[PDB]
Amino acid sequence: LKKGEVSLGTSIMAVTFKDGVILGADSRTTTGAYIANRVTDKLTRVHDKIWCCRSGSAADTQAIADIVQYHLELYTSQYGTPSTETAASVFKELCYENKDNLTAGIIVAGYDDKNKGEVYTIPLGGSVHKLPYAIAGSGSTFIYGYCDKNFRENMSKEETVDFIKHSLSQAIKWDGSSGGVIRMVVLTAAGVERLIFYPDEYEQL
Amino acid sequence: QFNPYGDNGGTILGIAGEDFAVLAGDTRNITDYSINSRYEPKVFDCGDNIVMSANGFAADGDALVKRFKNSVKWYHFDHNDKKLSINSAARNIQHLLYGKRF
Amino acid sequence: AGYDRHITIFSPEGRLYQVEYAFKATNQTNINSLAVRGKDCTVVISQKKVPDKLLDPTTVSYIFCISRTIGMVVNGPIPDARNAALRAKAEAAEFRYKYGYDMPCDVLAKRMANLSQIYTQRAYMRPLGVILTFVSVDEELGPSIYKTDPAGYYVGYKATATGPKQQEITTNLENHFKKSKIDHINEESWEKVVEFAITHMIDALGTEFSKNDLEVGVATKDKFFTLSAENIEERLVAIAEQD
Amino acid sequence: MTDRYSFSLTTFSPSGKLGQIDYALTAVKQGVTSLGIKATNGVVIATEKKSSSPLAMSETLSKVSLLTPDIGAVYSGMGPDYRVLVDKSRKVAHTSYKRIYGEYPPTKLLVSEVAKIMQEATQSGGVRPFGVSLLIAGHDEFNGFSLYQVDPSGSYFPWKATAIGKGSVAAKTFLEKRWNDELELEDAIHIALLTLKESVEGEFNGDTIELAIIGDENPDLLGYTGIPTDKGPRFRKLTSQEINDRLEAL
Amino acid sequence: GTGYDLSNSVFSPDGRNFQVEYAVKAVENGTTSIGIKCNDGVVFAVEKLITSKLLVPQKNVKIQVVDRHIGCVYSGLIPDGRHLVNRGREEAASFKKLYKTPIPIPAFADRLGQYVQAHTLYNSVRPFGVSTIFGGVDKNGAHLYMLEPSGSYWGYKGAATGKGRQSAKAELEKLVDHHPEGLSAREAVKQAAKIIYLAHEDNKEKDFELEISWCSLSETNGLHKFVKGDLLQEAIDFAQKEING
Amino acid sequence: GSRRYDSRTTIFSPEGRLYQVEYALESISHAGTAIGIMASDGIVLAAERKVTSTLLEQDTSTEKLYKLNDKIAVAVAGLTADAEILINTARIHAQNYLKTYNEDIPVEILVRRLSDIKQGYTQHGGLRPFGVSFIYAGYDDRYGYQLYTSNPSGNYTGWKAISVGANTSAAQTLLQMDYKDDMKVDDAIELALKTLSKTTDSSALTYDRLEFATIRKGANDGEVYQKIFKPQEIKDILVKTGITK
Amino acid sequence: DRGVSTFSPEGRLFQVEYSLEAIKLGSTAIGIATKEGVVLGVEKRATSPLLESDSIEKIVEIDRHIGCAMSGLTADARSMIEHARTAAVTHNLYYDEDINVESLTQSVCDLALRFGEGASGEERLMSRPFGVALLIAGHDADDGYQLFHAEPSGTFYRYNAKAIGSGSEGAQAELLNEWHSSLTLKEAELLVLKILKQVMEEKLDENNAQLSCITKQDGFKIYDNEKTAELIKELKEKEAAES
Amino acid sequence: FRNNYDGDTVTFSPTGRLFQVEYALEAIKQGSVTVGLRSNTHAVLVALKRNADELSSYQKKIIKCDEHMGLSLAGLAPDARVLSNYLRQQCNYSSLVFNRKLAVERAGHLLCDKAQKNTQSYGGRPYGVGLLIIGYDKSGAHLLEFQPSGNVTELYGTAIGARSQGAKTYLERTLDTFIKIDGNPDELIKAGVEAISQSLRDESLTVDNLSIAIVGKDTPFTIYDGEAVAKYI
Amino acid sequence: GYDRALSIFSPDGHIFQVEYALEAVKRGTCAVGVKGKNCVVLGCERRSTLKLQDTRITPSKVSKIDSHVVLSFSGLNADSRILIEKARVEAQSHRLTLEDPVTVEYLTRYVAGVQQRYTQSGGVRPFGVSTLIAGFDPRDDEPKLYQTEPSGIYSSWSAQTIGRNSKTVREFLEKNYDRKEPPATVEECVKLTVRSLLEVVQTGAKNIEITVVKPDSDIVALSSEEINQYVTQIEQEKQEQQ
Repeated sequence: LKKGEVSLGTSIMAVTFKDGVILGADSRTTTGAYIANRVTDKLTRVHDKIWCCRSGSAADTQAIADIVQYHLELYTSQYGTPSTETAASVFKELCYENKDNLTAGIIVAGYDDKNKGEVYTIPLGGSVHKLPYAIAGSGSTFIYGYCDKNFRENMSKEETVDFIKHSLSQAIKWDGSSGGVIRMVVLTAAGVERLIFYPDEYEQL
Repeated sequence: QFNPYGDNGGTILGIAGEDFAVLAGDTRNITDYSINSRYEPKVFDCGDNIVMSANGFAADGDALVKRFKNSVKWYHFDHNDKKLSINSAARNIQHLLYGKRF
Repeated sequence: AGYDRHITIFSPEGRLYQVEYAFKATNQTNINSLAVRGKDCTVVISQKKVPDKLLDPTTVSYIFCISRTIGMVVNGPIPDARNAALRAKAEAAEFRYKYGYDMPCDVLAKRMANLSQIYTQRAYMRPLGVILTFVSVDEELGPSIYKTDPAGYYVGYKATATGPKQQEITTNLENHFKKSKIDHINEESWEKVVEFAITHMIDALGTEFSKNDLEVGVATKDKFFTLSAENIEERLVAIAEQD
Repeated sequence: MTDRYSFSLTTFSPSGKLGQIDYALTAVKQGVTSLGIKATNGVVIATEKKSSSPLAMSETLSKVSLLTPDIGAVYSGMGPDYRVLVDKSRKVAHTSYKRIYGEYPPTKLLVSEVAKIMQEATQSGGVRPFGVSLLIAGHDEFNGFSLYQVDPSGSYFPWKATAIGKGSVAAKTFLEKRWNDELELEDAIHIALLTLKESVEGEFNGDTIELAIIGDENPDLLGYTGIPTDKGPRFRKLTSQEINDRLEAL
Repeated sequence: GTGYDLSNSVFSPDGRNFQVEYAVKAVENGTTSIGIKCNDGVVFAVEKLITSKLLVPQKNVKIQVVDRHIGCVYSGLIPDGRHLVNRGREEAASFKKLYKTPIPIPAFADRLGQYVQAHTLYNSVRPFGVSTIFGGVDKNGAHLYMLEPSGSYWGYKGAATGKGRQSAKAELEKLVDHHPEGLSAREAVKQAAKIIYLAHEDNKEKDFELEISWCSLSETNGLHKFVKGDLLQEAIDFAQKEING
Repeated sequence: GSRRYDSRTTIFSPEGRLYQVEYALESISHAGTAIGIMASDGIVLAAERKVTSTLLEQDTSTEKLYKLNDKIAVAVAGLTADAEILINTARIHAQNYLKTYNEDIPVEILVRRLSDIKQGYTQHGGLRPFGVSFIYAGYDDRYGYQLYTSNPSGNYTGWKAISVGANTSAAQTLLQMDYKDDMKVDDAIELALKTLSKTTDSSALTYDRLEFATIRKGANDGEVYQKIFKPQEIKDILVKTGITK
Repeated sequence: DRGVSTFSPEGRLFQVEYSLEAIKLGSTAIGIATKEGVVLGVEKRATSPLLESDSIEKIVEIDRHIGCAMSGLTADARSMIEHARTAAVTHNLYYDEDINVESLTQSVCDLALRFGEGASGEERLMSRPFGVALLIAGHDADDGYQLFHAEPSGTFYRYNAKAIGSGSEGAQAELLNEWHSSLTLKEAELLVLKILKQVMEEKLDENNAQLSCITKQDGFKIYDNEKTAELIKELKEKEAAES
Repeated sequence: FRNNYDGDTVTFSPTGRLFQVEYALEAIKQGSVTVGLRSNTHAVLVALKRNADELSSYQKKIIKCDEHMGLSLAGLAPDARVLSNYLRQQCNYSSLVFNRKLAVERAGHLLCDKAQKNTQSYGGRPYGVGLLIIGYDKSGAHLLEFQPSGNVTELYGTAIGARSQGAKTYLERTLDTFIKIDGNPDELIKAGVEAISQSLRDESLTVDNLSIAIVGKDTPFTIYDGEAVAKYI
Repeated sequence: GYDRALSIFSPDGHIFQVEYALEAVKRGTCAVGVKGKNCVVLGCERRSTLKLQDTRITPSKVSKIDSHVVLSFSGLNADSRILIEKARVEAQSHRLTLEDPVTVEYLTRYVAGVQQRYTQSGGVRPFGVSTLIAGFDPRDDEPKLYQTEPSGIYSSWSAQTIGRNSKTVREFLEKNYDRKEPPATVEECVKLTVRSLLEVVQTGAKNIEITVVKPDSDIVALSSEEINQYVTQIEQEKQEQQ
């Protein structure tokens, strides 16, 4: 029995654009009402071109993710590079057999060069669902209308970069367990590009 | 945490005669105010001239009768195709029951 | 000597039939490999033996990618090479899972060295005849070459060569490293190091080599990559048009 | 699979011999010169670390291992056998004295553990002993400075000064005279260098010789650059530069 | 009689124990199977020997599926082949449940492969002694692999084995060389039949029954199927044409 | 095969005792001597130290003399290695008995566990027996002094003077003659020191080439006070007897 | 010596045959089945005038209607006798009714094969199979009186008469002529002893024979010694009046 | 030599047969002869019960294993027993779990694996027994030949046990007649008693201890014993 | 490995291990049991020429299994201790579960099973000691004497001898004791046992140890002194023919 419990920024997303997927997050851990972390890395590589957003309980998500990391390292070396769908199943299996202790809201989003960019969203209790884009956490219902209407496939990188910065910066404002940095992860075949913007920046922009 | 086990209805009636015996049972299977079936008996002829009904909750019933049918099969196999008596059948059905009193 | 093939006993010689023959049989595939380190790169070039037209020329491999940084060349029979490859791949990932840090060369060498020693100690498993050349540009150890040999002995090398023509290759590496007065290549760009390597290899083995006769694996700081057919050609092309 | 070799692979005869052991004792002799001196003013160990190929480095080869911060070991024989036994020796030292009893092990009691492993791999069938002999040198307030040999036999004994590997008989002899009860650690480093000089020449330089001492230490690496709780561990192993410098003044 | 013929709890002076060497020799006196790689698929064919009129046509089959899109045929010792496949199934299913995808052929190959290697490092556990031609199509193409006794495997573009190997390999390389890799899957069926028919010339003291299958990306739509009906009659026609008839 | 690489020697000889066991006895008779003398006001133990030289540490002579208890100690004849395994188990067995019944282990009770394992070692596994014999020195408050011996055959007896290891015949012969039951510790030591002399052929025998202990009543206990002599204490008693050897 | 997987040319292990030889060296046991009873005689054998009668087992009860006679070693039949009682007791618990003669026999003989470190859903762990054969008699409601011969090789034959021993030769040939479908229980006991005295080289007495029979009148009844002597004495008269 | 490939389950030959397989093949012949023939709607086994002692009583040696399955043996009886034991268990587990009724080919494959695990340890062993399994499923009629060598072929006709070659030659000839005759029992049964009498050449034929066993579309598993074989001699 | 072929039949039908076991018995000490009909006498040899040991640190020949059950042996010391430990666990378990002071026969069934056990099945090698288990079953005036072997057989026996000079003592029991009519006196039963072991030990009463068990727990072991007075008497009977 875990004494106390932990929570994350609960507005997470993977958005498809011109050449892949751009993955976006807010990060913030709190333990009650103590701000355990301003910044966090919850922008998690599970393979070199396949990253994820972790949401739900900090203790639990991190513990799962590490196990997923071990399987997908071993998986690469032996059976060839994963897919987004391959990563997603492994995450799900671990949640489902141990949904008696686990609370993990996962978006796994990765880039493949024959599927293009792929978003697989695994809610609580665990089920694999393929969608062309995702929003998750509990703050996602409130941006459902925005996201659906302005979601467009094959949008310019500059335009997607604005769209994610804006999407979250609105979400974070109206929702209360959201906060800290907005970090973003661009996945194309040229590699992995890392964006961090601090509070004072994104609010304004 | 969950107990899915409850009880469901049905009624049976067994009469021993001199030279004969009956085991009569309704065909209605219900759970609460819904009809599950209109034609499905909880009585089966299990063979060797032994007839059986494990009346009540369906989930338990179906499983006990699958267990008793395999056990009848193996008896036959191992013991020169010997007749299963109402006395033998009885004892066996107890051992199965007490196996799951837990 | 002793009588190591019928019971697991020692020899007064100190070295047993299982160890002695593992030293021998490591070449019958007609293979030669060398590894050199650059200033800030590590290059492996290895003979590639595609002997038929029934086989695809790029499923025949002898260089395995064990980790994301670490490469391993196995000099040995192909079942033994894959037996070693499978174990090495798990140990590399398991070490990252538990200890939170990817595998370096020396720790993989050690794990396998201990395993090979145990199977020689056992009477219930055979040891393998594999020489494992582990290579990387490690974060703390710099450019690295660590080579294991069968016995369960391993040690770190400047640069190394494997194959029956080990001796021919050695005299060329020696001559360069004395001349330059350092035990690594002055060059620092993995292209020029690959090109240099091939030069000394042609010279030693006495045949000019094609892309389908070579297979190249390159290590750099934080990445390992294999060079393709076109990629090998580009290097080869220069060596054919200079004196 | 198992269960095919469950007879021991040492057996007796009327000469009482244990096949495996006699063969393995021979292996120790064929190692490199390693020695131990207790100077009763510390303990000094030296061995040769040597190339086996022209492009093999020796600065990736050590024969000196730390077993615990303040017990060190040296060997002659089979390289592999030494590393695998060393892992197991490390295991028991750490789990069973530093957690249970909260402190570093007493040497003699650690000598009992390491012996028991070797004797065990002979008693159990299907496996052989280790073909090494180790010299385990340690220091404690309670016991002073100490030195033991543990054989491939799983027998042990203490030795004021000893040598094993090639040139064993002569190395021990010259040493016995040069060994005083009250001996200065600098002179005791020279004697070790001097001995290894007699075994090898034409490849004998100070940067191929690896020497470690029990006595002087560096507090600044034990996290006591600041105010100490205590002085801490007494083993500190020399680098090559220190060794070469003294070799000039040999 | 050296303990390099009665035990595999040691390494040999020939780098392999005699009994594994012997497995390789017993594949070759055996039955003929081939495998044809093509630019969109793979085709399998095996020669089923007829010794009596007591056998039934196609109610004994040698090509057995693993998954639904990988086809396996093997030549050599019958019991060893059952056991290899049973294993092959347990891996394949574990992969489908666990990663939610049909298994890749280089992946599937590493899993069987590691198991053939295992039974060759123990002094009392029998080696395998079948050579398995296997393959299928996945999401980056078609692949043909061949697995040996010793645990040896590589990717092939053409493969042949058995009694009639020599003949088979001759025709097979000519045709593969002539073609970009093997041309269409459809053309390859007929060709495949000629090789098997041609190999049968090396053993006319028995009859054959031609058995073909295929697994092709757009010419079976990702599935492994048996080759039958018209498609089998046509390959027969082509075969009896060239080898006179 | 490897089912015929079994030594099959932990089975009976026709001589009424296992091969390996009989052969092992020889091994003992080729290693150090232990002598046990039970006196009427002590128990005296003497052992001659196998290899003594400057290269060894000469100030140590507990290399074969271990106390198992507060009032029980053993003497080793055999090899260090073989011994250690039984020493540790006897020590624990002492503590199990102590803990269960609130009283110290009687000498025969302790002997009997050790002996059932020695037999065991050939009875389960097929493994080889020990190469050690103990002579046990102890007090119990139910029989007075007890002095026993066990061998890897699992047969044990009690004696009033015995020797084991090399030169059993010679020492035993002399012991039976000079034995008395009005001897004191000091009379025994003198006796012991004569016997040891007559079995060792020398110019002189030195104090560091001996390991000595006696277990006497004491004058700090009504129990028995175990005195483990070290070289310098061996030197003193050698003067006291005036027996220089 | 001899492997647990080393066959003769006929499929039959060394060890199996070898048990079967020791069986034939035991004591003589003769059983005759009719539809009026099965009579069992054995020679009990007194190994000395100071060996007490009825301390040596040769007539054992498996159940109260079921007997067995043994030949070979007496301790080796004990592991079988145990298994046979257990089988009988259990079947009666579960099914409240009698075990059939066949069923009982099968259950023991499945566990008389075994041997070696093998398994296949059968646990095998013995060093040898048993050295003993037993003639298992019973009466069951369905099949009535039957006699079964159990080999410890996992082989079982249904019989209407069988004799085993070192006296087998005389007794089986005599049994064929003597056999009939029904004949009285008293004539049968007398006749069994007649056959026994013939193959016996010495005087037949009750201090080396014990009789037994199985009845539907009152189940397994050991026909005791006092009652048997009086029949042997009649035997002396009837036999020396055909002479 | 002998000792290389005998008891040693881990060895191989360039030929792939060990001594342990050739002895096993001989062991099948030392049991009594039993012949198999089938159409496409029925499968028959005709088997001779001949006692091996003077006093011995005839007992069934064709064993019904399930409603739609059985086997007859030829070879070693303990070896035959363990397999029959595993197959009855296997039959049940399929019926409870998957409702699956076995075809012969499937069981067979299972059977090969079982032998295979025991020829990968010295403490297990190879067998010494052939079996002819008949069954009628929804793919028609079937007759299978199971061999300890793991060679399984489903045949129209065969014989195993002593003196196979009498019957095989007859069975290959009357082949064409029997396979096209569907829905008629009596002719195929009669023909089986004729086949088995060509296997015999010097060994008796018993007119009340022959036992014929049949399965099919219109026949659930019946063994005709005693009287009821008369009208097919 | 070691779970097989320790024990198998020859084609001659001898067992290796059992055959070498019986040989340890002939070599070892001598034990004999003679039964009265209201006593059982157990006489034992313990043979040592070396005189530098006591009886009170050399194990006794008769060991108590219970106050009313005794065990005697001939053979290896080591092996016999294993057997003795089982018999004490079986006495106390029986008393516990059936709530009856022990029946001596049941205890024979347990010691004998163990002996059968290591022979029939591998992973253990057999014993090389034969035993005499004797005592009184409760509510009996009738003596019980049993023999159990390494084979694991047992049977009940009126007088019986094992060990060195089995022949000599056998002849003596044949010509001086009957199954039919044994000693009816305790005294005469003592006289007979001494007479038998005296001819073979080749010493006085200082290496014969007699223990007499009268009904249900009444055990007295006569001493060297007590035996000597019968030893005197015996030299007198023998000097009527000398």
